[PDB]
Amino acid sequence: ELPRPPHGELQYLGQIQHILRCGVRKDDRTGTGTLSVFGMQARYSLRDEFPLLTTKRVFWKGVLEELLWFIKGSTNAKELRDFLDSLGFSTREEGDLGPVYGFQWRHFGAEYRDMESDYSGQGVDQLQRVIDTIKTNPDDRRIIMCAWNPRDLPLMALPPCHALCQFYVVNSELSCQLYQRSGDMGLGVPFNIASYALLTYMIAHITGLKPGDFIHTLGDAHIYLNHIEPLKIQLQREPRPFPKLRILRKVEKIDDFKAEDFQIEGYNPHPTIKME
Amino acid sequence: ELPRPPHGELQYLGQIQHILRCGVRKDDRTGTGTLSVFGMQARYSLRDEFPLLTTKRVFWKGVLEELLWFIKGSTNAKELRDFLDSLGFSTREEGDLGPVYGFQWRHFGAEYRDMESDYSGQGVDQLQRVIDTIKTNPDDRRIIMCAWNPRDLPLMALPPCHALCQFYVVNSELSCQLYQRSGDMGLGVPFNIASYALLTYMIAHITGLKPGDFIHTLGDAHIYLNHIEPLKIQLQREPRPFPKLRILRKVEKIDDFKAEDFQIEGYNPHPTIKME
Repeated sequence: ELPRPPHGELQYLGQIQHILRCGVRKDDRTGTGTLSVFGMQARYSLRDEFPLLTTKRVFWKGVLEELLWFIKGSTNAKELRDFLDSLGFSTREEGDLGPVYGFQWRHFGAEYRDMESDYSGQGVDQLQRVIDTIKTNPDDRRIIMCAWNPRDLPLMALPPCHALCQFYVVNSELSCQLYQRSGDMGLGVPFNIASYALLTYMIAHITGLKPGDFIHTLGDAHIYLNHIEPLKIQLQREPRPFPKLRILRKVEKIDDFKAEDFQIEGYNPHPTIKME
Repeated sequence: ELPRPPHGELQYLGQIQHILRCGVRKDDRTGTGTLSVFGMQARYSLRDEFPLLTTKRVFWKGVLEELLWFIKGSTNAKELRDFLDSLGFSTREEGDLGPVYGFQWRHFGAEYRDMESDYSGQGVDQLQRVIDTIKTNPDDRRIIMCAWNPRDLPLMALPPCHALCQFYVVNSELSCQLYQRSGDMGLGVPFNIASYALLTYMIAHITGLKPGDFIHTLGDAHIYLNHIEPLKIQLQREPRPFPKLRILRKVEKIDDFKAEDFQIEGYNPHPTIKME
């Protein structure tokens, strides 16, 4: 879902508990019920640990592979659902998603042609722009990259982003705040926490900084009715110490990171939970 | 600065105290020193009270008059500082600010001509769009309006916003979350709290909802070195009960609110503090 001292995981569990006791019933787009709270934040340190949640096994290899696909700016689904309605027959066969996802991170606003076209120098590269500013002005308060839900792009002019990520630099540490307009607490939030924390380590590595904190803010923080019973069970589990993330080579540019450059260590989560 | 149970004010004072003890030295744009913390949030109820801070007298009449000017979409400064460098001689005489401030709330992206031109139907009206969506789909998670620092608009393509405001509706209550990329804790934050809370009441009134909560999130939350001594003094003051805000007529449209439609009641703040 990345476009579409007390243990830090206690924040997450406390937020689950708060939505369960205090959330109000509210329908999503499809008319499916949620318990919802408006406005929440949590901070997770990245210093010498990596916030892969331990109360359930998080799909780390999937976090990593989806982020690397976003970074590459891909619109080929094969390299890796109402917006599909706006695609032609021929093109959604072959896996062409149109100008969506990492296309906005790397080529925001470029005239789209096809998923095998050459978009070098076309549109705003938000990602490289973030990295260049970290290097030219670390005090900058504008070090911001947004992601859109693909469904929204042709829906209106100036469509609101889904997520905005702000970076912040001080004492040679890089920190990241991700504000998401809505957050599926059971499924999306853990995956997103790992995803933006991983991006934070990648760019700290290339800019020669140290990871600092990851802050997650959310608008409509919600639990799907279906997820209530498994989440109640996850709450009674005790967090284990966060693992470490180790980058195994010196890497010079963002586009040069490969999935096997990363190693997670000392990850001992509780068993997987399947959320509908 | 709107484009450019325990008392809720305790949040604010606690945030001041945290920056004082835990903030790190960081320079702003001009090379002026701050104490800074990355990532902060506070919630203020709007139910039957209005969060005009009481530990110092807040300039309420100024909050009100600036918001009404933004709402009108004005670029005439007379109707009410590095970006001034990009203005011609003739035009910054007569008070023409160019396509800046409420121009983005009411005519985002319209080709600018002059501050007395007629922009009806030109560009995206973010404000009316927020109100129309509250009325057509209250569950919408996309009820978002952004504001830009005028300095940033011609600085780059796709310039990051300064503030994003998200609205949220449930049980016929309207709530608002304002995320600002940087927040001047001494001067801007109190004024902004009152400003977005006032906007929240105005739109709740026109959409027939009730005000709910106002949530303030900030990126780089900072105290100017100069403000440290007066803020230390403000901290030792005890908050008085928040006042009420009373709207004195039934008003049908956003553009129809006049400054004398509002009355603040039972406001008994501590004395004014002048922050440099």
